Amino acid sequence: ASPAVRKAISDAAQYAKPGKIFQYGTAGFRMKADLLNTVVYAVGLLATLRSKKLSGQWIGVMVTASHNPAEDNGVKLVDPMGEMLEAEWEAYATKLANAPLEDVYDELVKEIDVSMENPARVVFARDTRASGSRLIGVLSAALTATEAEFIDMKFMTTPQLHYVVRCKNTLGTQYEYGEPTEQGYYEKLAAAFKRVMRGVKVKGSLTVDCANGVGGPKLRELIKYLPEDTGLDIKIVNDDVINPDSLNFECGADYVKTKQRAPPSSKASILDRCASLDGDADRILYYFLDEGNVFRLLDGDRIATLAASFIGDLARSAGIAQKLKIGVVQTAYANGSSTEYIEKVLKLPSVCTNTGVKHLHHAAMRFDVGVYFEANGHGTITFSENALKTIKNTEPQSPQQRSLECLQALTDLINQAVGDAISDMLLVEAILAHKGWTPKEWLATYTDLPSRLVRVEVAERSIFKAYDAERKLESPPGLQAKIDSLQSRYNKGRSFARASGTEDAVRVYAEAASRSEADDLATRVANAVRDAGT
Ligand SMILES: CC(=O)N[C@@H]1[C@@H](O)[C@H](O)[C@@H](COP(=O)(O)O)O[C@@H]1O
Ligand SMILES: [Mg+2]
Repeated sequence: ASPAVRKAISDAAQYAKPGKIFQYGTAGFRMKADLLNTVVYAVGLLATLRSKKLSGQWIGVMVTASHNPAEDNGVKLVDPMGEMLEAEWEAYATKLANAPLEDVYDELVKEIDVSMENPARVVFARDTRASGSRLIGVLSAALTATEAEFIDMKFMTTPQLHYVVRCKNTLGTQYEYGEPTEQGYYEKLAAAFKRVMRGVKVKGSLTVDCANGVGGPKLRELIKYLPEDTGLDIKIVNDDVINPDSLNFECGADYVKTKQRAPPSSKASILDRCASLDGDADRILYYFLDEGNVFRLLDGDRIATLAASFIGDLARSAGIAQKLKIGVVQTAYANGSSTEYIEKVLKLPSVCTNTGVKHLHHAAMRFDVGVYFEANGHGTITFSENALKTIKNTEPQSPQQRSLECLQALTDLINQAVGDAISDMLLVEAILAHKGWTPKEWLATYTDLPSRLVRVEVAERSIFKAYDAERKLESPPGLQAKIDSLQSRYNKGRSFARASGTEDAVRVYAEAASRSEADDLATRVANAVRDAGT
């Protein structure tokens, strides 16, 4: 590598230790913010290595703990196309975080064949967290020691940062993603939303809970750029970004999804169309209060079916339904009714994949148009190289033209790099405008099987080894046989159990034709899992 550089890395590394042991995973490095200096430093070094390995391409760093409380923070790497860090590279981060101050960077330059000829290039941003300023200061020191070029994008949503990274590495290519600034992002979405909305009108207000996080001021700033006669009026609530303690506190998409209620502080009336973003605004879900005051959730799987229905219809009327392979990508947690709706009502393939955004993104990129959402409200619609060409180059034999126009627009509206709450929100709004649907008519599209999720503490969960999109247990022996036996005893009975990646428990999900059936099925399986976890 270099000797004078290797002395600057060792010297600047001055920070803690702090003796806990780390692992970069699904969520990158994510912990209490006080444990994090040596780790963010290491990611500075790892961003440098990654940039150089990929011929001095821009690598992103996002500083965020997402839905976690204020005391928490995290750090994530973004690869050139705006994808999360390639899986094989997570271990490199791990080695660098644990490995003691004083150098070891050098050992990886040899191991990963990395060219010194290019300077590393790295963009970063952060959410509203209290530790962000100091953590960025750390990141800067690591990128000064390795003589990397870097740009501080300051405060951004997670999807904005991914946007920038994609833009920077696609400028001058055939598939230019846009202007690599915050301004660029808003401009792209506003112009796409004007096109997608041509001749159609939003009805009623949308009350968006912004989790008191970065998504609130960024949404408000996007609203300045949006066009005029769309009918869209957004009411922003929970934007107390000023107070670090307010982040994700009894509001946000994660609260609303996991607790199955509107935020306590919500002032929405009966029939007000509502949504919640998470803290870093890459998760959204809709909800409304019944004509009879019952809370009604329209989660990621519900956005997935809404999107697929709309995209299905457009591809048809655009005359390209046959040329392009369209699909919905789901996990096992997707309500069986959602799957049934996709396959029997929309006549589209559903692919079930492992839990984890990587796996859903990967499966979606196998369709020309791949809709993938998790229930928690993370997801997007993937457009393939092939999809983009045939939308841009099919000649309309009918005024079809309108539909192609609408579809081209959608490719610009829908964030391709990462699932994006603000993007998804405008998507939903555009769909319900085009379809002329209320929240009530969206909900009425099919009925969810009553379902139950349970968290089952065992010691230890590593004996729970699954396959077939995590819908079957190979280990421990006999448990799947019991689970299969149990589910049969109930009408439309479906249940599966898997180790959590993020928590120390196995999760049981169950659904059946009725509330008491689902509940009892879930409990029997939970009991069976506890016995098997002894
Ligand atoms: C960025 C990413 O890949 N996130 C995944 C998410 O896709 C998955 O739904 C969740 C499942 O959690 P679990 O293993 O505890 O059920 O874990 C992670 O947060
Ligand atoms: Mg998030």
